[PDB]
Amino acid sequence: QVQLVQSGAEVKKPGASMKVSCKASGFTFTDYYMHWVRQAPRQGLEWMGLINPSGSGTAYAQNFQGRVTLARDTSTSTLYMEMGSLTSDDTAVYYCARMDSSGSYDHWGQGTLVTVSSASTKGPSVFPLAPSSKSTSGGTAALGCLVKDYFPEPVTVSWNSGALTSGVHTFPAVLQSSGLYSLSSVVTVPSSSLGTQTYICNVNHKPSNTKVDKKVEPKSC
Amino acid sequence: DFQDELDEFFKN
Amino acid sequence: TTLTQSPGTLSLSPGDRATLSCRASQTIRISYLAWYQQKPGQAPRLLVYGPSIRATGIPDRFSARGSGTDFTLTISRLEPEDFAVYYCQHYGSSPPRYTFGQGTKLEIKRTVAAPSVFIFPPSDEQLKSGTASVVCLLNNFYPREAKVQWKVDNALQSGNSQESVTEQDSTYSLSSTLTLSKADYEKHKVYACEVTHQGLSSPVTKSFNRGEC
Ligand SMILES: [Cl-]
Ligand SMILES: [Mg+2]
Ligand SMILES: [Mg+2]
Ligand SMILES: [Mg+2]
Ligand SMILES: [Mg+2]
Ligand SMILES: [Mg+2]
Ligand SMILES: [Mg+2]
Ligand SMILES: [Mg+2]
Ligand SMILES: [Mg+2]
Ligand SMILES: [Mg+2]
Repeated sequence: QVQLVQSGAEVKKPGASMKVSCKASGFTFTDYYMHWVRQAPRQGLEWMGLINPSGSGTAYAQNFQGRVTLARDTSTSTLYMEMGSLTSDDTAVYYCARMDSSGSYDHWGQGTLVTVSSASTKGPSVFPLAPSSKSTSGGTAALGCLVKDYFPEPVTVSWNSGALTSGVHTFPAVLQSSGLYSLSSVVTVPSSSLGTQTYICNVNHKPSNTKVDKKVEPKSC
Repeated sequence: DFQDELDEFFKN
Repeated sequence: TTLTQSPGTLSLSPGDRATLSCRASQTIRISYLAWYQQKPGQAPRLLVYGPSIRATGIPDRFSARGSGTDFTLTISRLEPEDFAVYYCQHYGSSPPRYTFGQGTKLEIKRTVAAPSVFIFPPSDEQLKSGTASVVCLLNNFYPREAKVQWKVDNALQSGNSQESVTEQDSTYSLSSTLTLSKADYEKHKVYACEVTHQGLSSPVTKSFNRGEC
């Protein structure tokens, strides 16, 4: 029942500054060193800095000295990190972590996605991945939706309003040249299901306030 | 232990 | 001090004994080394730190050991939930510094599975917008390594494709999207992805003809 509740996802233009927060509950906040760690897409953990329990003392990773500020608010039990001169390389999930007395991080926040891009918020276009003989291999067929040209992450994709989970696989988004994300959400189905079962991918993109649904029907090829 | 080490660093 | 983990990917079966290695650039003390587990889409979780001190509630199958520059995390009997990425972490107090290894993926070992190679021609809704994405889909293959070569009128096509690989049945799927302007799309006829994988004795090519097959 340690809670480290981080501020919500942020989108930033390059050269901007960001301030991320982590609200502690369930423990005596002022007894713990707090740390910030970031993780860029499909990369590893990287330490950024720590702040002592009083808020008087900080230490930053050498790669972030000058561009990162750590603060904590004893009154609100809230850890803050501010980071400046953002570049797209700072696109990452930022984690607060509570340090155990041993020096290891025993409890982590849920993380804060910070996306740094010159791209502007944009809803996805959702294109059917139309199943056919070309997406059919002996009893198994694949269909899907191409959820394309959105920004920022994330999108949420369901099939048939959640009723369809079997065979569903939404791929990790790829960042395109355009600075926009695209993903493919695929359903492996019985070939017998083509043309008898209805397949609708439901796409919610909260950052752009967009919802898309795409019925996916077979092509004849 | 390590918390006390950081305490000692920051006191200095 | 930097930490380097090995192997980058460890492939084992549930119930196996896993040993993950963390190599420090210089001698460090085990008491200042911690091990974390991270599943996709989750925050890391501390497993073990120091001389095999397990974090609160970490089962006894997790242990750690080592000295000098050589440290190991051992999972004596892999559970399905143990297949994840593992990070070592080193810390020092003067000055305060933390560093992580680059992570070791613990993957489910399984038999080589050739991908089913599916191809999706551009939708008319996309073509209406002035763009054509052709999607090559490699389904349920193993191991992860795969090569997709796009071909346009049997020329090697590059520069405008990206792929996404899923996480680990225990197989992988990979989508490769070739994205063209409609104009470029209409300048050629045959669109194909040629796929290379350990389970394929020869490259598999899936193709269509624009407007047809
Ligand atoms: Cl050391
Ligand atoms: Mg903020
Ligand atoms: Mg204290
Ligand atoms: Mg705890
Ligand atoms: Mg597009
Ligand atoms: Mg996503
Ligand atoms: Mg909705
Ligand atoms: Mg809907
Ligand atoms: Mg002293
Ligand atoms: Mg997946």
